[PDB]
Amino acid sequence: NPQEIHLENVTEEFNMWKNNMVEQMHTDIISLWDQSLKPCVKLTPLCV
Amino acid sequence: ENLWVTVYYGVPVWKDAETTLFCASDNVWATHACVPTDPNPQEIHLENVTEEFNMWKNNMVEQMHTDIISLWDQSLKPCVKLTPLCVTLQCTNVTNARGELKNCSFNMTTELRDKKQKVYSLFYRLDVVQINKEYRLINCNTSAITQACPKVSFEPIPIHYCAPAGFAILKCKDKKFNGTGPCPSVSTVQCTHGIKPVVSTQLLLNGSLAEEEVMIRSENITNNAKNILVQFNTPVQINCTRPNNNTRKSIRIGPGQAFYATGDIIGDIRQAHCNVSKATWNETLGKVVKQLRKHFGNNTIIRFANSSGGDLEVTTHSFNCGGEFFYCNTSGLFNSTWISNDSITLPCRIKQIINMWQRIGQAMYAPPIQGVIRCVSNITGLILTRDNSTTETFRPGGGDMRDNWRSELYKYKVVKIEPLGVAPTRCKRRV
Amino acid sequence: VLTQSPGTLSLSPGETAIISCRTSQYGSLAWYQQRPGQAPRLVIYSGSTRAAGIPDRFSGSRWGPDYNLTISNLESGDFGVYYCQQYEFFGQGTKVQ
Amino acid sequence: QGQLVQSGATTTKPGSSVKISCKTSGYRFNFYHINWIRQTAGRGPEWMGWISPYSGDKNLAPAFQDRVNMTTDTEVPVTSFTSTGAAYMEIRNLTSDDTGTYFCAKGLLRDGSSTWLPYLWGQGTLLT
Amino acid sequence: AVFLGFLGAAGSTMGAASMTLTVQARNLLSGIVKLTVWGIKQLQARVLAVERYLRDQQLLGIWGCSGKLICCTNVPWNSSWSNRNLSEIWDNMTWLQWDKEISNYTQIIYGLLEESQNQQEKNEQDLLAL
Amino acid sequence: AVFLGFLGAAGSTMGAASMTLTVQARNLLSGIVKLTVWGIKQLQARVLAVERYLRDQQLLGIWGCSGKLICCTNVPWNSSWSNRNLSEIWDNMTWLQWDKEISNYTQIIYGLLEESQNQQEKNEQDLLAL
Amino acid sequence: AVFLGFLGAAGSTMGAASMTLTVQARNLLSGIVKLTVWGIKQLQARVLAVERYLRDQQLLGIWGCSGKLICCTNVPWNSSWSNRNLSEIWDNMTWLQWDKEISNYTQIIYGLLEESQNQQEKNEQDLLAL
Ligand SMILES: *[C@@H]1O[C@H](CO)[C@@H](O[C@@H]2O[C@H](CO)[C@@H](O[C@@H]3O[C@H](CO[C@H]4O[C@H](CO)[C@@H](O)[C@H](O[C@H]5O[C@H](CO)[C@@H](O)[C@H](O)[C@@H]5O)[C@@H]4O)[C@@H](O)[C@H](O[C@H]4O[C@H](CO)[C@@H](O)[C@H](O)[C@@H]4O)[C@@H]3O)[C@H](O)[C@H]2NC(C)=O)[C@H](O)[C@H]1NC(C)=O
Ligand SMILES: *[C@@H]1O[C@H](CO)[C@@H](O[C@@H]2O[C@H](CO)[C@@H](O[C@@H]3O[C@H](CO[C@H]4O[C@H](CO)[C@@H](O)[C@H](O)[C@@H]4O)[C@@H](O)[C@H](O[C@H]4O[C@H](CO)[C@@H](O)[C@H](O)[C@@H]4O)[C@@H]3O)[C@H](O)[C@H]2NC(C)=O)[C@H](O)[C@H]1NC(C)=O
Ligand SMILES: *[C@@H]1O[C@H](CO)[C@@H](O[C@@H]2O[C@H](CO)[C@@H](O[C@@H]3O[C@H](CO[C@H]4O[C@H](CO)[C@@H](O)[C@H](O)[C@@H]4O)[C@@H](O)[C@H](O)[C@@H]3O)[C@H](O)[C@H]2NC(C)=O)[C@H](O)[C@H]1NC(C)=O
Ligand SMILES: *[C@@H]1O[C@H](CO)[C@@H](O[C@@H]2O[C@H](CO)[C@@H](O)[C@H](O)[C@H]2NC(C)=O)[C@H](O)[C@H]1NC(C)=O
Ligand SMILES: *[C@@H]1O[C@H](CO)[C@@H](O[C@@H]2O[C@H](CO)[C@@H](O)[C@H](O)[C@H]2NC(C)=O)[C@H](O)[C@H]1NC(C)=O
Ligand SMILES: *[C@@H]1O[C@H](CO)[C@@H](O[C@@H]2O[C@H](CO)[C@@H](O)[C@H](O)[C@H]2NC(C)=O)[C@H](O)[C@H]1NC(C)=O
Ligand SMILES: *[C@@H]1O[C@H](CO)[C@@H](O[C@@H]2O[C@H](CO)[C@@H](O)[C@H](O)[C@H]2NC(C)=O)[C@H](O)[C@H]1NC(C)=O
Ligand SMILES: *[C@@H]1O[C@H](CO)[C@@H](O[C@@H]2O[C@H](CO)[C@@H](O)[C@H](O)[C@H]2NC(C)=O)[C@H](O)[C@H]1NC(C)=O
Ligand SMILES: *[C@@H]1O[C@H](CO)[C@@H](O[C@@H]2O[C@H](CO)[C@@H](O)[C@H](O)[C@H]2NC(C)=O)[C@H](O)[C@H]1NC(C)=O
Ligand SMILES: *[C@@H]1O[C@H](CO)[C@@H](O)[C@H](O)[C@H]1NC(C)=O
Ligand SMILES: *[C@@H]1O[C@H](CO)[C@@H](O)[C@H](O)[C@H]1NC(C)=O
Ligand SMILES: *[C@@H]1O[C@H](CO)[C@@H](O)[C@H](O)[C@H]1NC(C)=O
Ligand SMILES: *[C@@H]1O[C@H](CO)[C@@H](O)[C@H](O)[C@H]1NC(C)=O
Ligand SMILES: *[C@@H]1O[C@H](CO)[C@@H](O)[C@H](O)[C@H]1NC(C)=O
Ligand SMILES: *[C@@H]1O[C@H](CO)[C@@H](O)[C@H](O)[C@H]1NC(C)=O
Ligand SMILES: *[C@@H]1O[C@H](CO)[C@@H](O)[C@H](O)[C@H]1NC(C)=O
Ligand SMILES: *[C@@H]1O[C@H](CO)[C@@H](O)[C@H](O)[C@H]1NC(C)=O
Ligand SMILES: *[C@@H]1O[C@H](CO)[C@@H](O)[C@H](O)[C@H]1NC(C)=O
Repeated sequence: NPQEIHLENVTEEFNMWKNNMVEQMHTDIISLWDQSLKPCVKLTPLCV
Repeated sequence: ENLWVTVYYGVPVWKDAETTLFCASDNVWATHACVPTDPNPQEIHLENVTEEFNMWKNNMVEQMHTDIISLWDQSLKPCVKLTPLCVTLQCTNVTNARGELKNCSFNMTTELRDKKQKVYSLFYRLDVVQINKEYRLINCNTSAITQACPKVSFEPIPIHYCAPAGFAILKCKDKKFNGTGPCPSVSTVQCTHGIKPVVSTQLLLNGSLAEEEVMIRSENITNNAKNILVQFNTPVQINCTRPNNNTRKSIRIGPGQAFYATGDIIGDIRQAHCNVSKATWNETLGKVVKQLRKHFGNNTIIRFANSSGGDLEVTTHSFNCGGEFFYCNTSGLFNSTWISNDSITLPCRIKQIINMWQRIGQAMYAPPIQGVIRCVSNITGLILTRDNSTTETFRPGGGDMRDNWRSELYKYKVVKIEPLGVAPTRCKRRV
Repeated sequence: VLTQSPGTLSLSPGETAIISCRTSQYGSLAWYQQRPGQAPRLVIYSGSTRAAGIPDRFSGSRWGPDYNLTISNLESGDFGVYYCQQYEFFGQGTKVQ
Repeated sequence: QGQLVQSGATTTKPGSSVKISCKTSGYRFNFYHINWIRQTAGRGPEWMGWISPYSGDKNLAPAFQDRVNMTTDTEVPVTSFTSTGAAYMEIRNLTSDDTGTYFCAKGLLRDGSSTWLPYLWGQGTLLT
Repeated sequence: AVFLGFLGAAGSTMGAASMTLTVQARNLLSGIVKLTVWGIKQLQARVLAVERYLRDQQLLGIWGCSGKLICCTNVPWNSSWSNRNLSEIWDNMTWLQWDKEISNYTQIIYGLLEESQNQQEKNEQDLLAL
Repeated sequence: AVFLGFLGAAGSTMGAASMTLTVQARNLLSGIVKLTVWGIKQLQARVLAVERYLRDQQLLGIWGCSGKLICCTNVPWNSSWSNRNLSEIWDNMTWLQWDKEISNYTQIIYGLLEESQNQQEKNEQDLLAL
Repeated sequence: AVFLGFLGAAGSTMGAASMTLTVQARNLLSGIVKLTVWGIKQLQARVLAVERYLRDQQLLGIWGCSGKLICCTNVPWNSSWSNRNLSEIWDNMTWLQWDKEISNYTQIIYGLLEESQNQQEKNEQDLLAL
């Protein structure tokens, strides 16, 4: 049940370029990439 | 009479306790990760308050000493491991005439697992040992070795220790307060002052001076097996330098593994050393022998000598200068028998393979600092050790490391607040 | 700085051996027992505290700079030389036999 | 809940001055006033004056304001609530009329309407 | 009044320190301002702060003192706890000296306050049953 | 009384179990006594303890029952919730049997208690506006 | 009434938004429903939730408003804070417009409410001393 409440009579100032959710997510994907490759095989002997 | 109990919430009463203190800042110590120090450091004076302190039972020094050790191991995790460097070294003397730092070459791995390379580097003799000329790194038959990341800072940053909510730190504004006893003038702080975690030995460096007169501590001064902590009131200036102009060579030893070696010495080859003002050190050694008579007698002789033996980290003044670990012979500083323009120069050595603290398990390779090294510091403290009648000799010591932070955390003490007080008064509730 | 007396104590299994030891400084004085051939054995430490495995016959008392050690009942094994100790100094000994 | 030992029974002659001490123990010396009372042979008891070991403030009777020298040191704290202080006493124009037993006295409370009332007395010092 | 500050009256009389309670009532919880050393150690300290605080609020709630800085109750003062006069307490010894003398009986009092509250809302439960 | 202990009256009547509430009011938060297995798992349990506790205090606060162990309100007992007599409840079934019969309507009652409190401080807001 | 929802009256008058307080009083703490990315980041958010909430309950407690949604006090309205009429506030500007005009003086008011409570239980302390 995704609750969405309408804020009647409300005006808010936005700015997608100062937005921090994109700065946090962009690090939450980078921190997810490094987190998922830790137990995976290192191909260091392939450098031959 | 008509006295019933009444509950009071928020009363000034505390108890001795030890909790997990957190750090605040304004490098290896990761001071960027501490909470930003508040620009307004609130200090509240506890009038009419007397509290019993003891810098030797103090737990902030036991917690910090582990918070630095846990910071050292935490910072060397992503740094390159110099395990392939444990290979047979072919060393010669660096051309001169004493043959100290060597010139070693070895078959080293490359980025390709099937190619080798004959690269060379300079190593101080303190980092190598022979086989039967052939050498090898000193740590190979003991432990692995991790090279320090050349992007972390070896610089002591003012670290502030703070107590959590519900707890408190008790200061002690007594300007002649020896370590133990009851501090008559007590105040409370949310955080300690800027603690600089300067790893030192024998001579405490860049510490906090003492007001009024120079006091000495030690828990029981008559127990010879207790390190005496003397704390100067005026700073004796000490200058140190490694005059050699060094070079750093990056050696690719794998996919992303780059060992930084000492290429060659540009220009002159000289000797690393330190300087102190003999006049300032003579009057300061006079200030220390002053307070030493108040514990041993107004007629007894006080003798100063150098170390009596042990490891390299204790027999010499060991510290950090620009990023390299000196080991300064302090025999020229402790050589005076006291009774009733100048410049003293100490011969210092340099090591790159150190274990630090004293742990047996891991050694660190400090990559060489490029350029000429010189640092200016104040020595503010001293860690002495006396040796059967009425003449007491004193020698420098540096057995335990936590005596360093203890020389800065003697003014503090952790207490927990219990704001629940029950007291009687002629008061009852209705029906 | 340690004066231990007496130097010899001739007693029989059943008596009480009391050995004193005057000290100039004040500290945590202790006592030791050395049977012939064996190594010394800690008896009393910190003045009056009894060591582990020591019978309750052994007891120590203190009054000022004078420290005393008394055995409530001597046996054939309690016969030896006793030493007092403060810091690193020891007494000359008191061989009971 | 502590003692307030004084000096001995020093006997001098008129015109001179006599020093009387009062060494405290077993209580916070800076938390209670130190009163001085005497009982001479010629009158009964007479209140001389008190002094605050904390505020350093003095208040003495007009019959002794131009004679009494009254000072205190600073306590040597033993524990959080125990200390060891000292209170001194001296007179100026001495006569045989001031012959009597003198004692110090620790104040009653730390607040209220009886903060200085002589509660814990000394032992006594015989004058000339 | 004089803004002595946080714990400013720790060495003052219990009557003077009892009039400045909202000063130590604020800084008992302070406030607001991710994997490293202090990071895990800070979160461990932030949790302990609210636990010790809620214990003192939970204890105050089950005594009927929830919201009170000075709270009067029904439990009479047992002379075995402290047979001292009212003037030799509030105008003499400090709250630090008081806690040492009551450290023994402080657990018995905490139980007397709990049932004194349960046998008060239970009485009021019958008082409103009509 | 008999100190039955924590949850001692779980099988007893609702009238007997209602007189021993401060027993389960203490041990709902217990108390006080760094990276390993149980270390992270202990801190996860210490946080969950105060969250479930503050929810029951937040719900009690918005009902006007903040600080009460037994709290009387304005919402009348709807017969659709439980058309049982007062004697066949408090001197018969236990609190465990009661929660199963009210498990359905327990959400409607929680909303009736909230507005019954907001339309009480709002009435008192006008009651003190003069 | 109309169930506008959470923050439904953020653009409505302060008189209309003041009658729907228990709506934002529930969802301020939400509720209940181990080492990875979001795992550590979720626990960091769960702790911050109860800290900001207890600060608003601690502040309400030391004001005598513990348990109140609308709380009347003793501090008189200083004209320097806002010299506006009562009708041009509660039937005009919103709670968002109100907080911007009071953002300055909001710290002075928080101190006036604290001592106004301590000098009320202290007066009542003497009121029950007989
Ligand atoms: C730390 O601990 C110390 C020691 O306990 C505390 O000092 C004591 O404080 C209490 C209460 O504050 C004092 O009791 C009061 O005594 C006054 C008497 O003072 C009057 O007379 C003095 C001599 O004539 C005079 O010096 C005073 O004048 C001012 O100037 C001095 C200059 O030094 C200044 O320092 C003073 O502060 C004065 O402001 C003054 O005229 C007495 O008047 C009081 O009675 C009034 O108040 C009580 C309630 O408190 C009331 O019941 C009475 O009816 C009356 O209205 C009160 O008895 C005590 O004398 C202090 N000294 C001791 C005990 O040795 C100190 O306060 C603590 N500080 C902290 C921060 O904890
Ligand atoms: C630690 O030890 C290492 C050895 O492992 C030293 O490194 C060597 O240093 C020597 C100098 O001391 C180097 O030798 C010099 O090499 C120069 C390079 O020229 C080479 O390549 C050209 C092709 O372009 C060839 O034609 C030439 O023959 C060389 O093979 C030479 O130009 C130098 O010549 C100098 O000496 C001769 C003979 O005396 C003179 O006639 C010349 O005019 C000139 O002055 C010289 O031969 C050697 O290359 C280095 N080896 C490596 C691998 O780098 C370190 O210096 C040493 N470090 C310290 C601190 O001691
Ligand atoms: C005791 O405290 C001393 C001062 O607090 C420490 O001295 C510091 O030592 C470090 C490293 O040894 C120095 O850092 C160096 O910085 C210089 C460049 O600095 C110069 O240029 C800047 C301009 O950016 C200018 O602001 C400076 O004043 C200098 O003129 C470089 O060579 C390196 O990058 C190196 O990092 C500090 O500069 C120096 N501080 C001072 C005040 O001299 C000393 O190391 C401490 N001792 C111990 C044992 O920790
Ligand atoms: C570097 O120089 C030193 C000093 O001359 C050399 O030390 C000599 O080592 C030999 C070993 O074969 C000894 O027999 C000599 O007695 C040593 N001399 C001194 C003065 O101690 C050292 O061998 C040199 N190292 C290299 C690699 O050449
Ligand atoms: C070494 O010497 C002195 C120690 O007192 C420090 O220089 C003084 O520092 C104080 C405090 O900041 C200043 O008020 C003085 O003005 C300074 N004196 C001069 C001549 O500048 C110096 O910072 C110390 N260095 C350390 C401790 O690293
Ligand atoms: C130490 O040696 C380095 C080089 O080994 C010197 O760096 C040179 O500095 C000059 C400026 O005077 C530059 O023009 C050169 O390009 C630099 N050389 C390199 C290789 O970078 C440095 O000056 C020397 N310093 C001292 C004190 O001897
Ligand atoms: C340590 O080094 C410092 C800095 O070089 C020396 O301070 C200088 O002293 C000279 C002589 O008095 C002055 O002319 C300079 O102005 C000082 N430098 C600064 C930056 O103030 C200090 O004398 C040296 N001390 C020792 C013992 O070698
Ligand atoms: C530190 O310096 C002192 C002298 O300043 C060195 O003392 C030498 O000791 C050896 C014996 O160990 C003697 O044979 C020398 O005559 C001494 N030299 C002097 C000048 O007295 C000491 O060896 C140095 N420390 C180290 C580790 O080398
Ligand atoms: C060294 O430790 C001893 C033992 O704790 C201290 O001896 C005590 O000293 C105090 C102060 O004079 C006396 O009241 C005790 O009776 C002593 N106890 C014993 C067992 O001797 C000694 O004071 C300490 N050294 C110094 C210099 O204070
Ligand atoms: C490298 O290996 C070769 C193998 O033939 C050997 O001759 C040479 O001495 C090695 N290099 C060093 C520096 O030992
Ligand atoms: C510190 O001072 C106290 C009393 O002033 C004294 O008992 C103690 O022995 C002193 N500390 C040392 C190490 O002498
Ligand atoms: C200490 O001094 C003596 C005498 O000069 C010397 O023999 C010894 O080597 C010195 N030790 C150190 C570690 O400097
Ligand atoms: C005081 O406490 C004791 C137990 O410590 C109890 O037996 C006694 O009945 C109590 N008396 C009063 C008057 O509360
Ligand atoms: C509290 O109990 C201990 C038990 O050892 C006792 O020594 C102490 O005197 C008691 N407290 C009081 C105030 O009697
Ligand atoms: C009882 O609840 C029902 C909804 O379940 C409602 O329609 C009815 O009005 C309620 N009656 C009373 C008397 O509360
Ligand atoms: C609650 O609702 C369920 C829906 O399946 C129903 O079976 C049950 O009987 C209801 N409870 C009561 C007490 O009627
Ligand atoms: C209003 O506030 C000011 C400080 O901003 C203060 O000086 C003044 O006394 C206050 N007046 C009233 C009536 O509250
Ligand atoms: C609050 O203070 C700021 C300070 O820059 C000021 O500009 C602003 O006008 C003040 N607020 C009000 C409502 O006056």
